[PDB]
Amino acid sequence: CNLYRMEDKDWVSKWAQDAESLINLMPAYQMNPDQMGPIVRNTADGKKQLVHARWGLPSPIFVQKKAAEARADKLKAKGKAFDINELIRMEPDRGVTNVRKLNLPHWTRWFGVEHRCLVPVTSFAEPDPASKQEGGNVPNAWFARDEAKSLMFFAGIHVPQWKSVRKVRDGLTTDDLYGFLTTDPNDLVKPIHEKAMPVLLLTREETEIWMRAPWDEAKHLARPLPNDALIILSREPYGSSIV
Repeated sequence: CNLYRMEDKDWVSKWAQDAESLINLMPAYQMNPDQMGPIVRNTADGKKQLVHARWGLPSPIFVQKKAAEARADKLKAKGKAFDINELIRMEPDRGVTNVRKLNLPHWTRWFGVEHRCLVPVTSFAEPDPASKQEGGNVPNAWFARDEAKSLMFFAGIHVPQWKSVRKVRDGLTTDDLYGFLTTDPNDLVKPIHEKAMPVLLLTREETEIWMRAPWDEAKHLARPLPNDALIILSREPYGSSIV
């Protein structure tokens, strides 16, 4: 998914009490690509930290170079000298919100325990084009554990202090990045969104496995939730926000 919400006001105490908190946790969150969202990440020090990170992992090195080359072509044809290396270096990187191919070379370097993180979520959205009207944008279907929107966790992967050009106007920056795994949609999600659904952790034992177990073990919790795990809490229009 590329849109979700986090509305649990009291969770830190029971889910991340042993985590080093150093941020001002907002009461509610409506996350969109490249925005700052709350996450509990592991540290190379073997510790945990509750911080804010930019939603969007680094793009594959070839996906980026392809953009730099395409730019170089409209520069050469335009009659302008350029540096292929400097182009790639400055090439904007929107970020990758979801990691679907676990065997993709690009992702293999960030599967160690030090790059694991828990992404708190109370409800997430999925495009619902089967409900869009003629003169209107694609609406969404919101999914949750229950009507009370019980807290859940996305299986996250973070990359601390990554230097790149997130937004052309801001230039080169060093940001903490994060993202989470996606998988095949189950019988509840597929009818609405056939592309995929997010990997969700419902219990503590599951969160511990993800935050402590070696990849060869943790990668296995990357599977769709049972068919009755979730609920369709609502169908809201494009743009609907809780904040």
